[PDB]
Parts: sequence; structure tokens; C-alpha cells
Amino acid sequence: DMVDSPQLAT
Amino acid sequence: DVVMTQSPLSLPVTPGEPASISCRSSQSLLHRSGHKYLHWYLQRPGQSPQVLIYLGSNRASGVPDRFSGSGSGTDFTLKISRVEAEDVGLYYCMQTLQTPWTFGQGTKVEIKRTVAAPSVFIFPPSDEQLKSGTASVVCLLNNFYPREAKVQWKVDNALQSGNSQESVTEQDSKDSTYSLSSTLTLSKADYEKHKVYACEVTHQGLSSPVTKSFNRGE
Amino acid sequence: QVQLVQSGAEVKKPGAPVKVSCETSGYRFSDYNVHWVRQAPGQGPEWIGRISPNSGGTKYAQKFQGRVTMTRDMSMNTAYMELSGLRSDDTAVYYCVRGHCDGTTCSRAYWGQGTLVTVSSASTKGPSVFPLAPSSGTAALGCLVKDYFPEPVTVSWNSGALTSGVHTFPAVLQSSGLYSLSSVVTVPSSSLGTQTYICNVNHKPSNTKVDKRVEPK
Repeated sequence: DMVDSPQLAT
Repeated sequence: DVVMTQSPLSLPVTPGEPASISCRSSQSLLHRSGHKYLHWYLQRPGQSPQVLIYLGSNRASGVPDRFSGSGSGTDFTLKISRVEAEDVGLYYCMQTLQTPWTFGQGTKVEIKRTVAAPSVFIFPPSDEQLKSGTASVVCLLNNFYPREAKVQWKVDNALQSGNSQESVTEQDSKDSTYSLSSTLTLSKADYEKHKVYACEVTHQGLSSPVTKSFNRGE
Repeated sequence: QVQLVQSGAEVKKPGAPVKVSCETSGYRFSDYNVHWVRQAPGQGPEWIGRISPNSGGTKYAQKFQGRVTMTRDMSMNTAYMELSGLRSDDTAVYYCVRGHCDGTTCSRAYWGQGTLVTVSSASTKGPSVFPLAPSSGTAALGCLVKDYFPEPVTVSWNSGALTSGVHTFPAVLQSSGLYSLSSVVTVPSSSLGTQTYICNVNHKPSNTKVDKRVEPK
């Protein structure tokens, strides 16, 4: 998992 | 990693007056969705970081109305309109657009007051300590501002190095001063080998360095 | 409220692993990342890594990769962080932190109270208390609390009756691995012949309670 939380809504 | 640069590092503030702490980032913390990922928090000694301002400008619950945050995508500011002793501590900006989270250098907020010279005292080692084989010599500097003071140790007029440690109190809530203790550590053998013991103190409020001393065996 | 609650302070020896826990309440544990930060004394804070509770996926900072392990328990709403190969540079306060965004909305960070981790080979030891005797206006006297482990020691004067003028200094860590501090109080020179000055040193880990009379030499 390399997805920062500000990119969750995308 | 995103690089945060915070400024200034030290900030004396007179009671009632405002305080402004700046923080800039190497790249924009404004995400395209509109959210600015910069946070301001307060660090006091022996406790958890207190969130003051989050997501650029939003005040955290239970934080006083005098705290406010603003900024563009790269340049940010924490504003405190009326600083008080409650607000004394270490302030940090941090970014959470990208991991690793990165933090500013820190801003040490303290109350500003008129200059005050330290009251210097010296203490020889006790009889009770000498019989265990060690000798500690203490030099107290009491109730001074600003925090910057220098303590030099002398044994038979010869300057000492690497055989002493010091620690400083927090800023006092009432008189807004600091106090420092230094300890010269020696063996019983070396202590008895010399006679004259002195700490020389340097500080703004003193015209020239004050000395306090004692002779071994009185 | 949102609440992150960490386990107790830890004393470990160089090369031992430490496992810190972080229990949570007041929000859906699955929805937010749990990040781990630390602050060493004399250093700026440092991000160690992150875990996603639902997926279990972890990201670690390059310097920590290969020696840190983060896990979680969904049933107990608990996040863990096991650090290995401890050295003196790993002595710090370790903080678990709730992340900001959950998919729909982005909110504030919520921090745990902190967990102090001390990397040291020293054994438990009570202090030896020595007087700082007043000299022959204002006089100063004190107590020197020497060679103890671990922190903290509490000092009071005349069983709490004397508070005005008191400066209890932060301890310093000597080369032997043991701590030392001094407590001082300024008083009127007029009272030295008549008034009794006792300091009450307590060090719980060694069951030490000392009452030392500080009189003029």
C-alpha cells in the first residue's frame, strides 16, 4: 500500500 | 520528502503583544480538491503535542480564539494576538500531503521581560559525599533573564573542561525568569589535591563576570 | 471523544525489541490510518511509518525499513509498533497518531499521550541525598540527588509547606548511565539560625524515601 490519505477521494 | 522551513526559531514576546510564526514548504500543500495539508501544534514539556490549527486555517476544539492560521499553498502563518505564560512552549508546523510527514525546525516562544542579573551561589561537597569517594561542587544561578548565561569552572585558578554538566529550569510563570544549575564532578583524590574552587558567571545583566568561590577546609 | 491510549514507559537494553501498543475509541477504527511518530530529546520529531487497519498494508520510512514492524487487531481496536535492534539514538517519546482522511471527509489529527522508551543497560538504583549547605538579604540552600535510575524522582521541602522559592532542576544523565538532579530553595538569611529545612526525596522504583536536614556548616 503506497496511497497517501489525501488521495483516497482520488 | 517535502521540506518545511519554519521561522523564527526563537520568539520573546511582551505580555499582551501579538506573535507571528511563519512556515514555508518546498512544494504546494494545497491539494487540487481544495484542502491545504498543513498543521500547527504546540509542544510543552512532559506532554502530548496539542493541535492548534489544522488543514491550514481551522481552529481545533478547546483552543482559544486568539490563535489563528492562514496562508497560501506554500507560505503559512500562525498568529497569536495576545501571548501569555500559558502559550509559552515549542511550536511546530507539519505537512501531511505526502508521507513521510515532515516538520518545521520549531519556534521556542517565551515571555519577554526586563533584563535581570542572576544571583550566583556556590556549594562545596558535603562530608557525607566525600567518604563515598566522589566530590560534586554545585554553582546555582538564580532568577535571571534572558536564558543565555555562561558558567566557567576554575580549580586553583586553572580553567576546567569536560568535567561538568548543567540543566536549566523552565521559564517561571510568575516572574518570567530562568534558573540554571551546574555541577563540577571530581574524585575525592583530585578534590583534596586542590584548594581554591570557583565558578565564574557571564550574563547580559552583569557589567562584568561575577565570581563566587571557596577554599577547601575553610 | 476520539481517544488514542498508549501502553506504559519502557526501559530496554541495547539490541532488545520494544513493542508499544495503541488502543483506540470513539471512531470507526477501520476507516482511518494509524501513523507512528517519535521525538528524541534534543531532536525534531520524526515520522516512522503508517498502517491501514482494514487492509493491513504498511508504509515505513527508509531509515526504519528492515527493523520496524506495525500490526493491528481489529477486534480490540488496537494498533501495535514493534521496533528492533534498539540503540541509544532510539531513546524517544513514541506517539501513535490518527490520520486525517477516511475516503469521504478530511478532519484533524488525534494524538496518543506518548510512550517514553529508554535504551540503557543500567539497573534500578536509589539515590544518595547530600545537602547543599547555606553560606555564612537572601540565602540559598538545596539538596543534591545523585546516582539513581530510572527517572523520576520527586522532591519537596518541609513536606510541602515550603513552595515559594523552590527550583527543582531537570536531571542530567552522567557517563555512568545514572541520573542526578539538584533541588534548591532561596530563603531569608534571617531564618537560618531558627528555621528547619528538610527536603523529601522519593524514588518509587527503588522504594526510597529520604528526609535530609539541610543546616549551616
